[PDB]
Amino acid sequence: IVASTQLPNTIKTITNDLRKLGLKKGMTVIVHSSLSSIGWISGGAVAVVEALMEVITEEGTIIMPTQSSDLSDPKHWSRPPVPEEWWQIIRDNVPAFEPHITPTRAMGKVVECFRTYPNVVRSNHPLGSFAAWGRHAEEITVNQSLSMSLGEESPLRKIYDLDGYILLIGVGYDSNTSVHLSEVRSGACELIKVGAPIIENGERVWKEFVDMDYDSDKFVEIGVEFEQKGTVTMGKIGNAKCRLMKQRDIVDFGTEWFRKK
Amino acid sequence: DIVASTQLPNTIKTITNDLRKLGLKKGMTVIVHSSLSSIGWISGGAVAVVEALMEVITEEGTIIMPTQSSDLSDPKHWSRPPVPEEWWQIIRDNVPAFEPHITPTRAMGKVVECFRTYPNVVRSNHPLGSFAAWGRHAEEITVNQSLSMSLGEESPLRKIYDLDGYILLIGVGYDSNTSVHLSEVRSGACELIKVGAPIIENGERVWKEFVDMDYDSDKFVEIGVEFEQKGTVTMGKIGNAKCRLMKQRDIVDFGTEWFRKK
Repeated sequence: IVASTQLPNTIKTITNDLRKLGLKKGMTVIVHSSLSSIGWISGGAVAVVEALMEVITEEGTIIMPTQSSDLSDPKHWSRPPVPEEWWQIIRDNVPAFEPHITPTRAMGKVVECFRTYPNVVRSNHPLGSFAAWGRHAEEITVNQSLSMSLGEESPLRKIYDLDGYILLIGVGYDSNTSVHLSEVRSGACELIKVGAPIIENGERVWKEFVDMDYDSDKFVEIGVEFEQKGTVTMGKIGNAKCRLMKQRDIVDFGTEWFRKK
Repeated sequence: DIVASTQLPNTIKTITNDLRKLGLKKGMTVIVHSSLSSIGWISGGAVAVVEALMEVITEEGTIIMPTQSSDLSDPKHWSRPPVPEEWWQIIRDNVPAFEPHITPTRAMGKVVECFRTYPNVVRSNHPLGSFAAWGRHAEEITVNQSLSMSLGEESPLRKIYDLDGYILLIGVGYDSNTSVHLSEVRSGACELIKVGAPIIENGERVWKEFVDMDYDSDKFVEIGVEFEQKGTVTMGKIGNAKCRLMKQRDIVDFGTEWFRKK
């Protein structure tokens, strides 16, 4: 990242970049990131978390998805998949989700760092959890539904209700979790029978439930079109191409988009 | 891939069994070094490994892992790669302070990253050379780690030595065997250098200068090969991983004499 960078990215410079882009105090923002994309950072992930906190403050709210899809029913694993003989073994053995414990997958280093921070709170979903910090942290994360995990009873809906923002740091619309709310609303996806391990009555139980067969693959196309409207702000955090936008704007657009096929 | 090279999944159960086979047991004091991937496909990944270790050792024993955060070091000593000199002071002025709850590890692995965030896990207070521990002696092991001579007589390594603890290598070699650094200290194997790191001092960030040995784990592989001729290391597998269980005092003492003899 070194060659790609003039002078170090720091907490300070990131805070600059953030405010430049339009972030400020008191804002409600869900954040999606690629650490590497920014360039060389003095402090790495910590520096990004710290800068985000410094801009937003305790008076605002930072959210990130903390997915742990590796806890899911492997019959549904299509990349990569695993031998079918492995399936029951998995169901019988994979350890239970616990918010204060279970690592994320495919979320990134900023997320992993964020998750561990003091006063960060994580929702209680074994597969599709979110973490949050600040004013509306609890409100956003509490009482996530097991079934329809990214639906109307989810952190996505809470953010919507709050007229929050989405920030993409060096990632694409396919990383844009909120658009899953669009899939839900539009009924864009088949319902599937799923499973995951949870703690019930202080013991591990493999829980069967129902959710949408979420597919972000389609989100890239959606975002392009969405961006024709011209309501997405853009700038750089270090080397990172960033986008800032209203969650409601994109979610509404998405829902509509899906309805039209 | 990891998938391809695995027959059936590794689980908490299978790992536990493998551990017990190797000789890990309830109430033992053990420092663990690991490569997650070496094991093969694991249902639960890093969590499974941690849970297995805890299941075997229990709270009546102690698990320790190094939680090094070398990224906090003075970029003056940096070679992998080096950074422009102009950067150095910018770094010293801006790199965030070590905080045991927050600061990620580097080059320790996913098992460590998981372990260090578990409830009841405690981490020592060194901005570069910290250790995390769980169970009976976790506190004793982790407290009052010296800033200078970080891996010496006033460190977790010494504490493990005193407890006559064990070392488990999971799919890693002696270059990862942190305890041999205590051999370096004891034999005067390395030059003393001026180092620095960012710490919270009086609730305020501070670039703190201190002295430590120019530790070099590159010599440890040679040491380990000679050591093993003694036949005091138990070898076995966890899944696909080649593993080693040994007494910490055995290798530390051997290493000390090794360095002295040159």
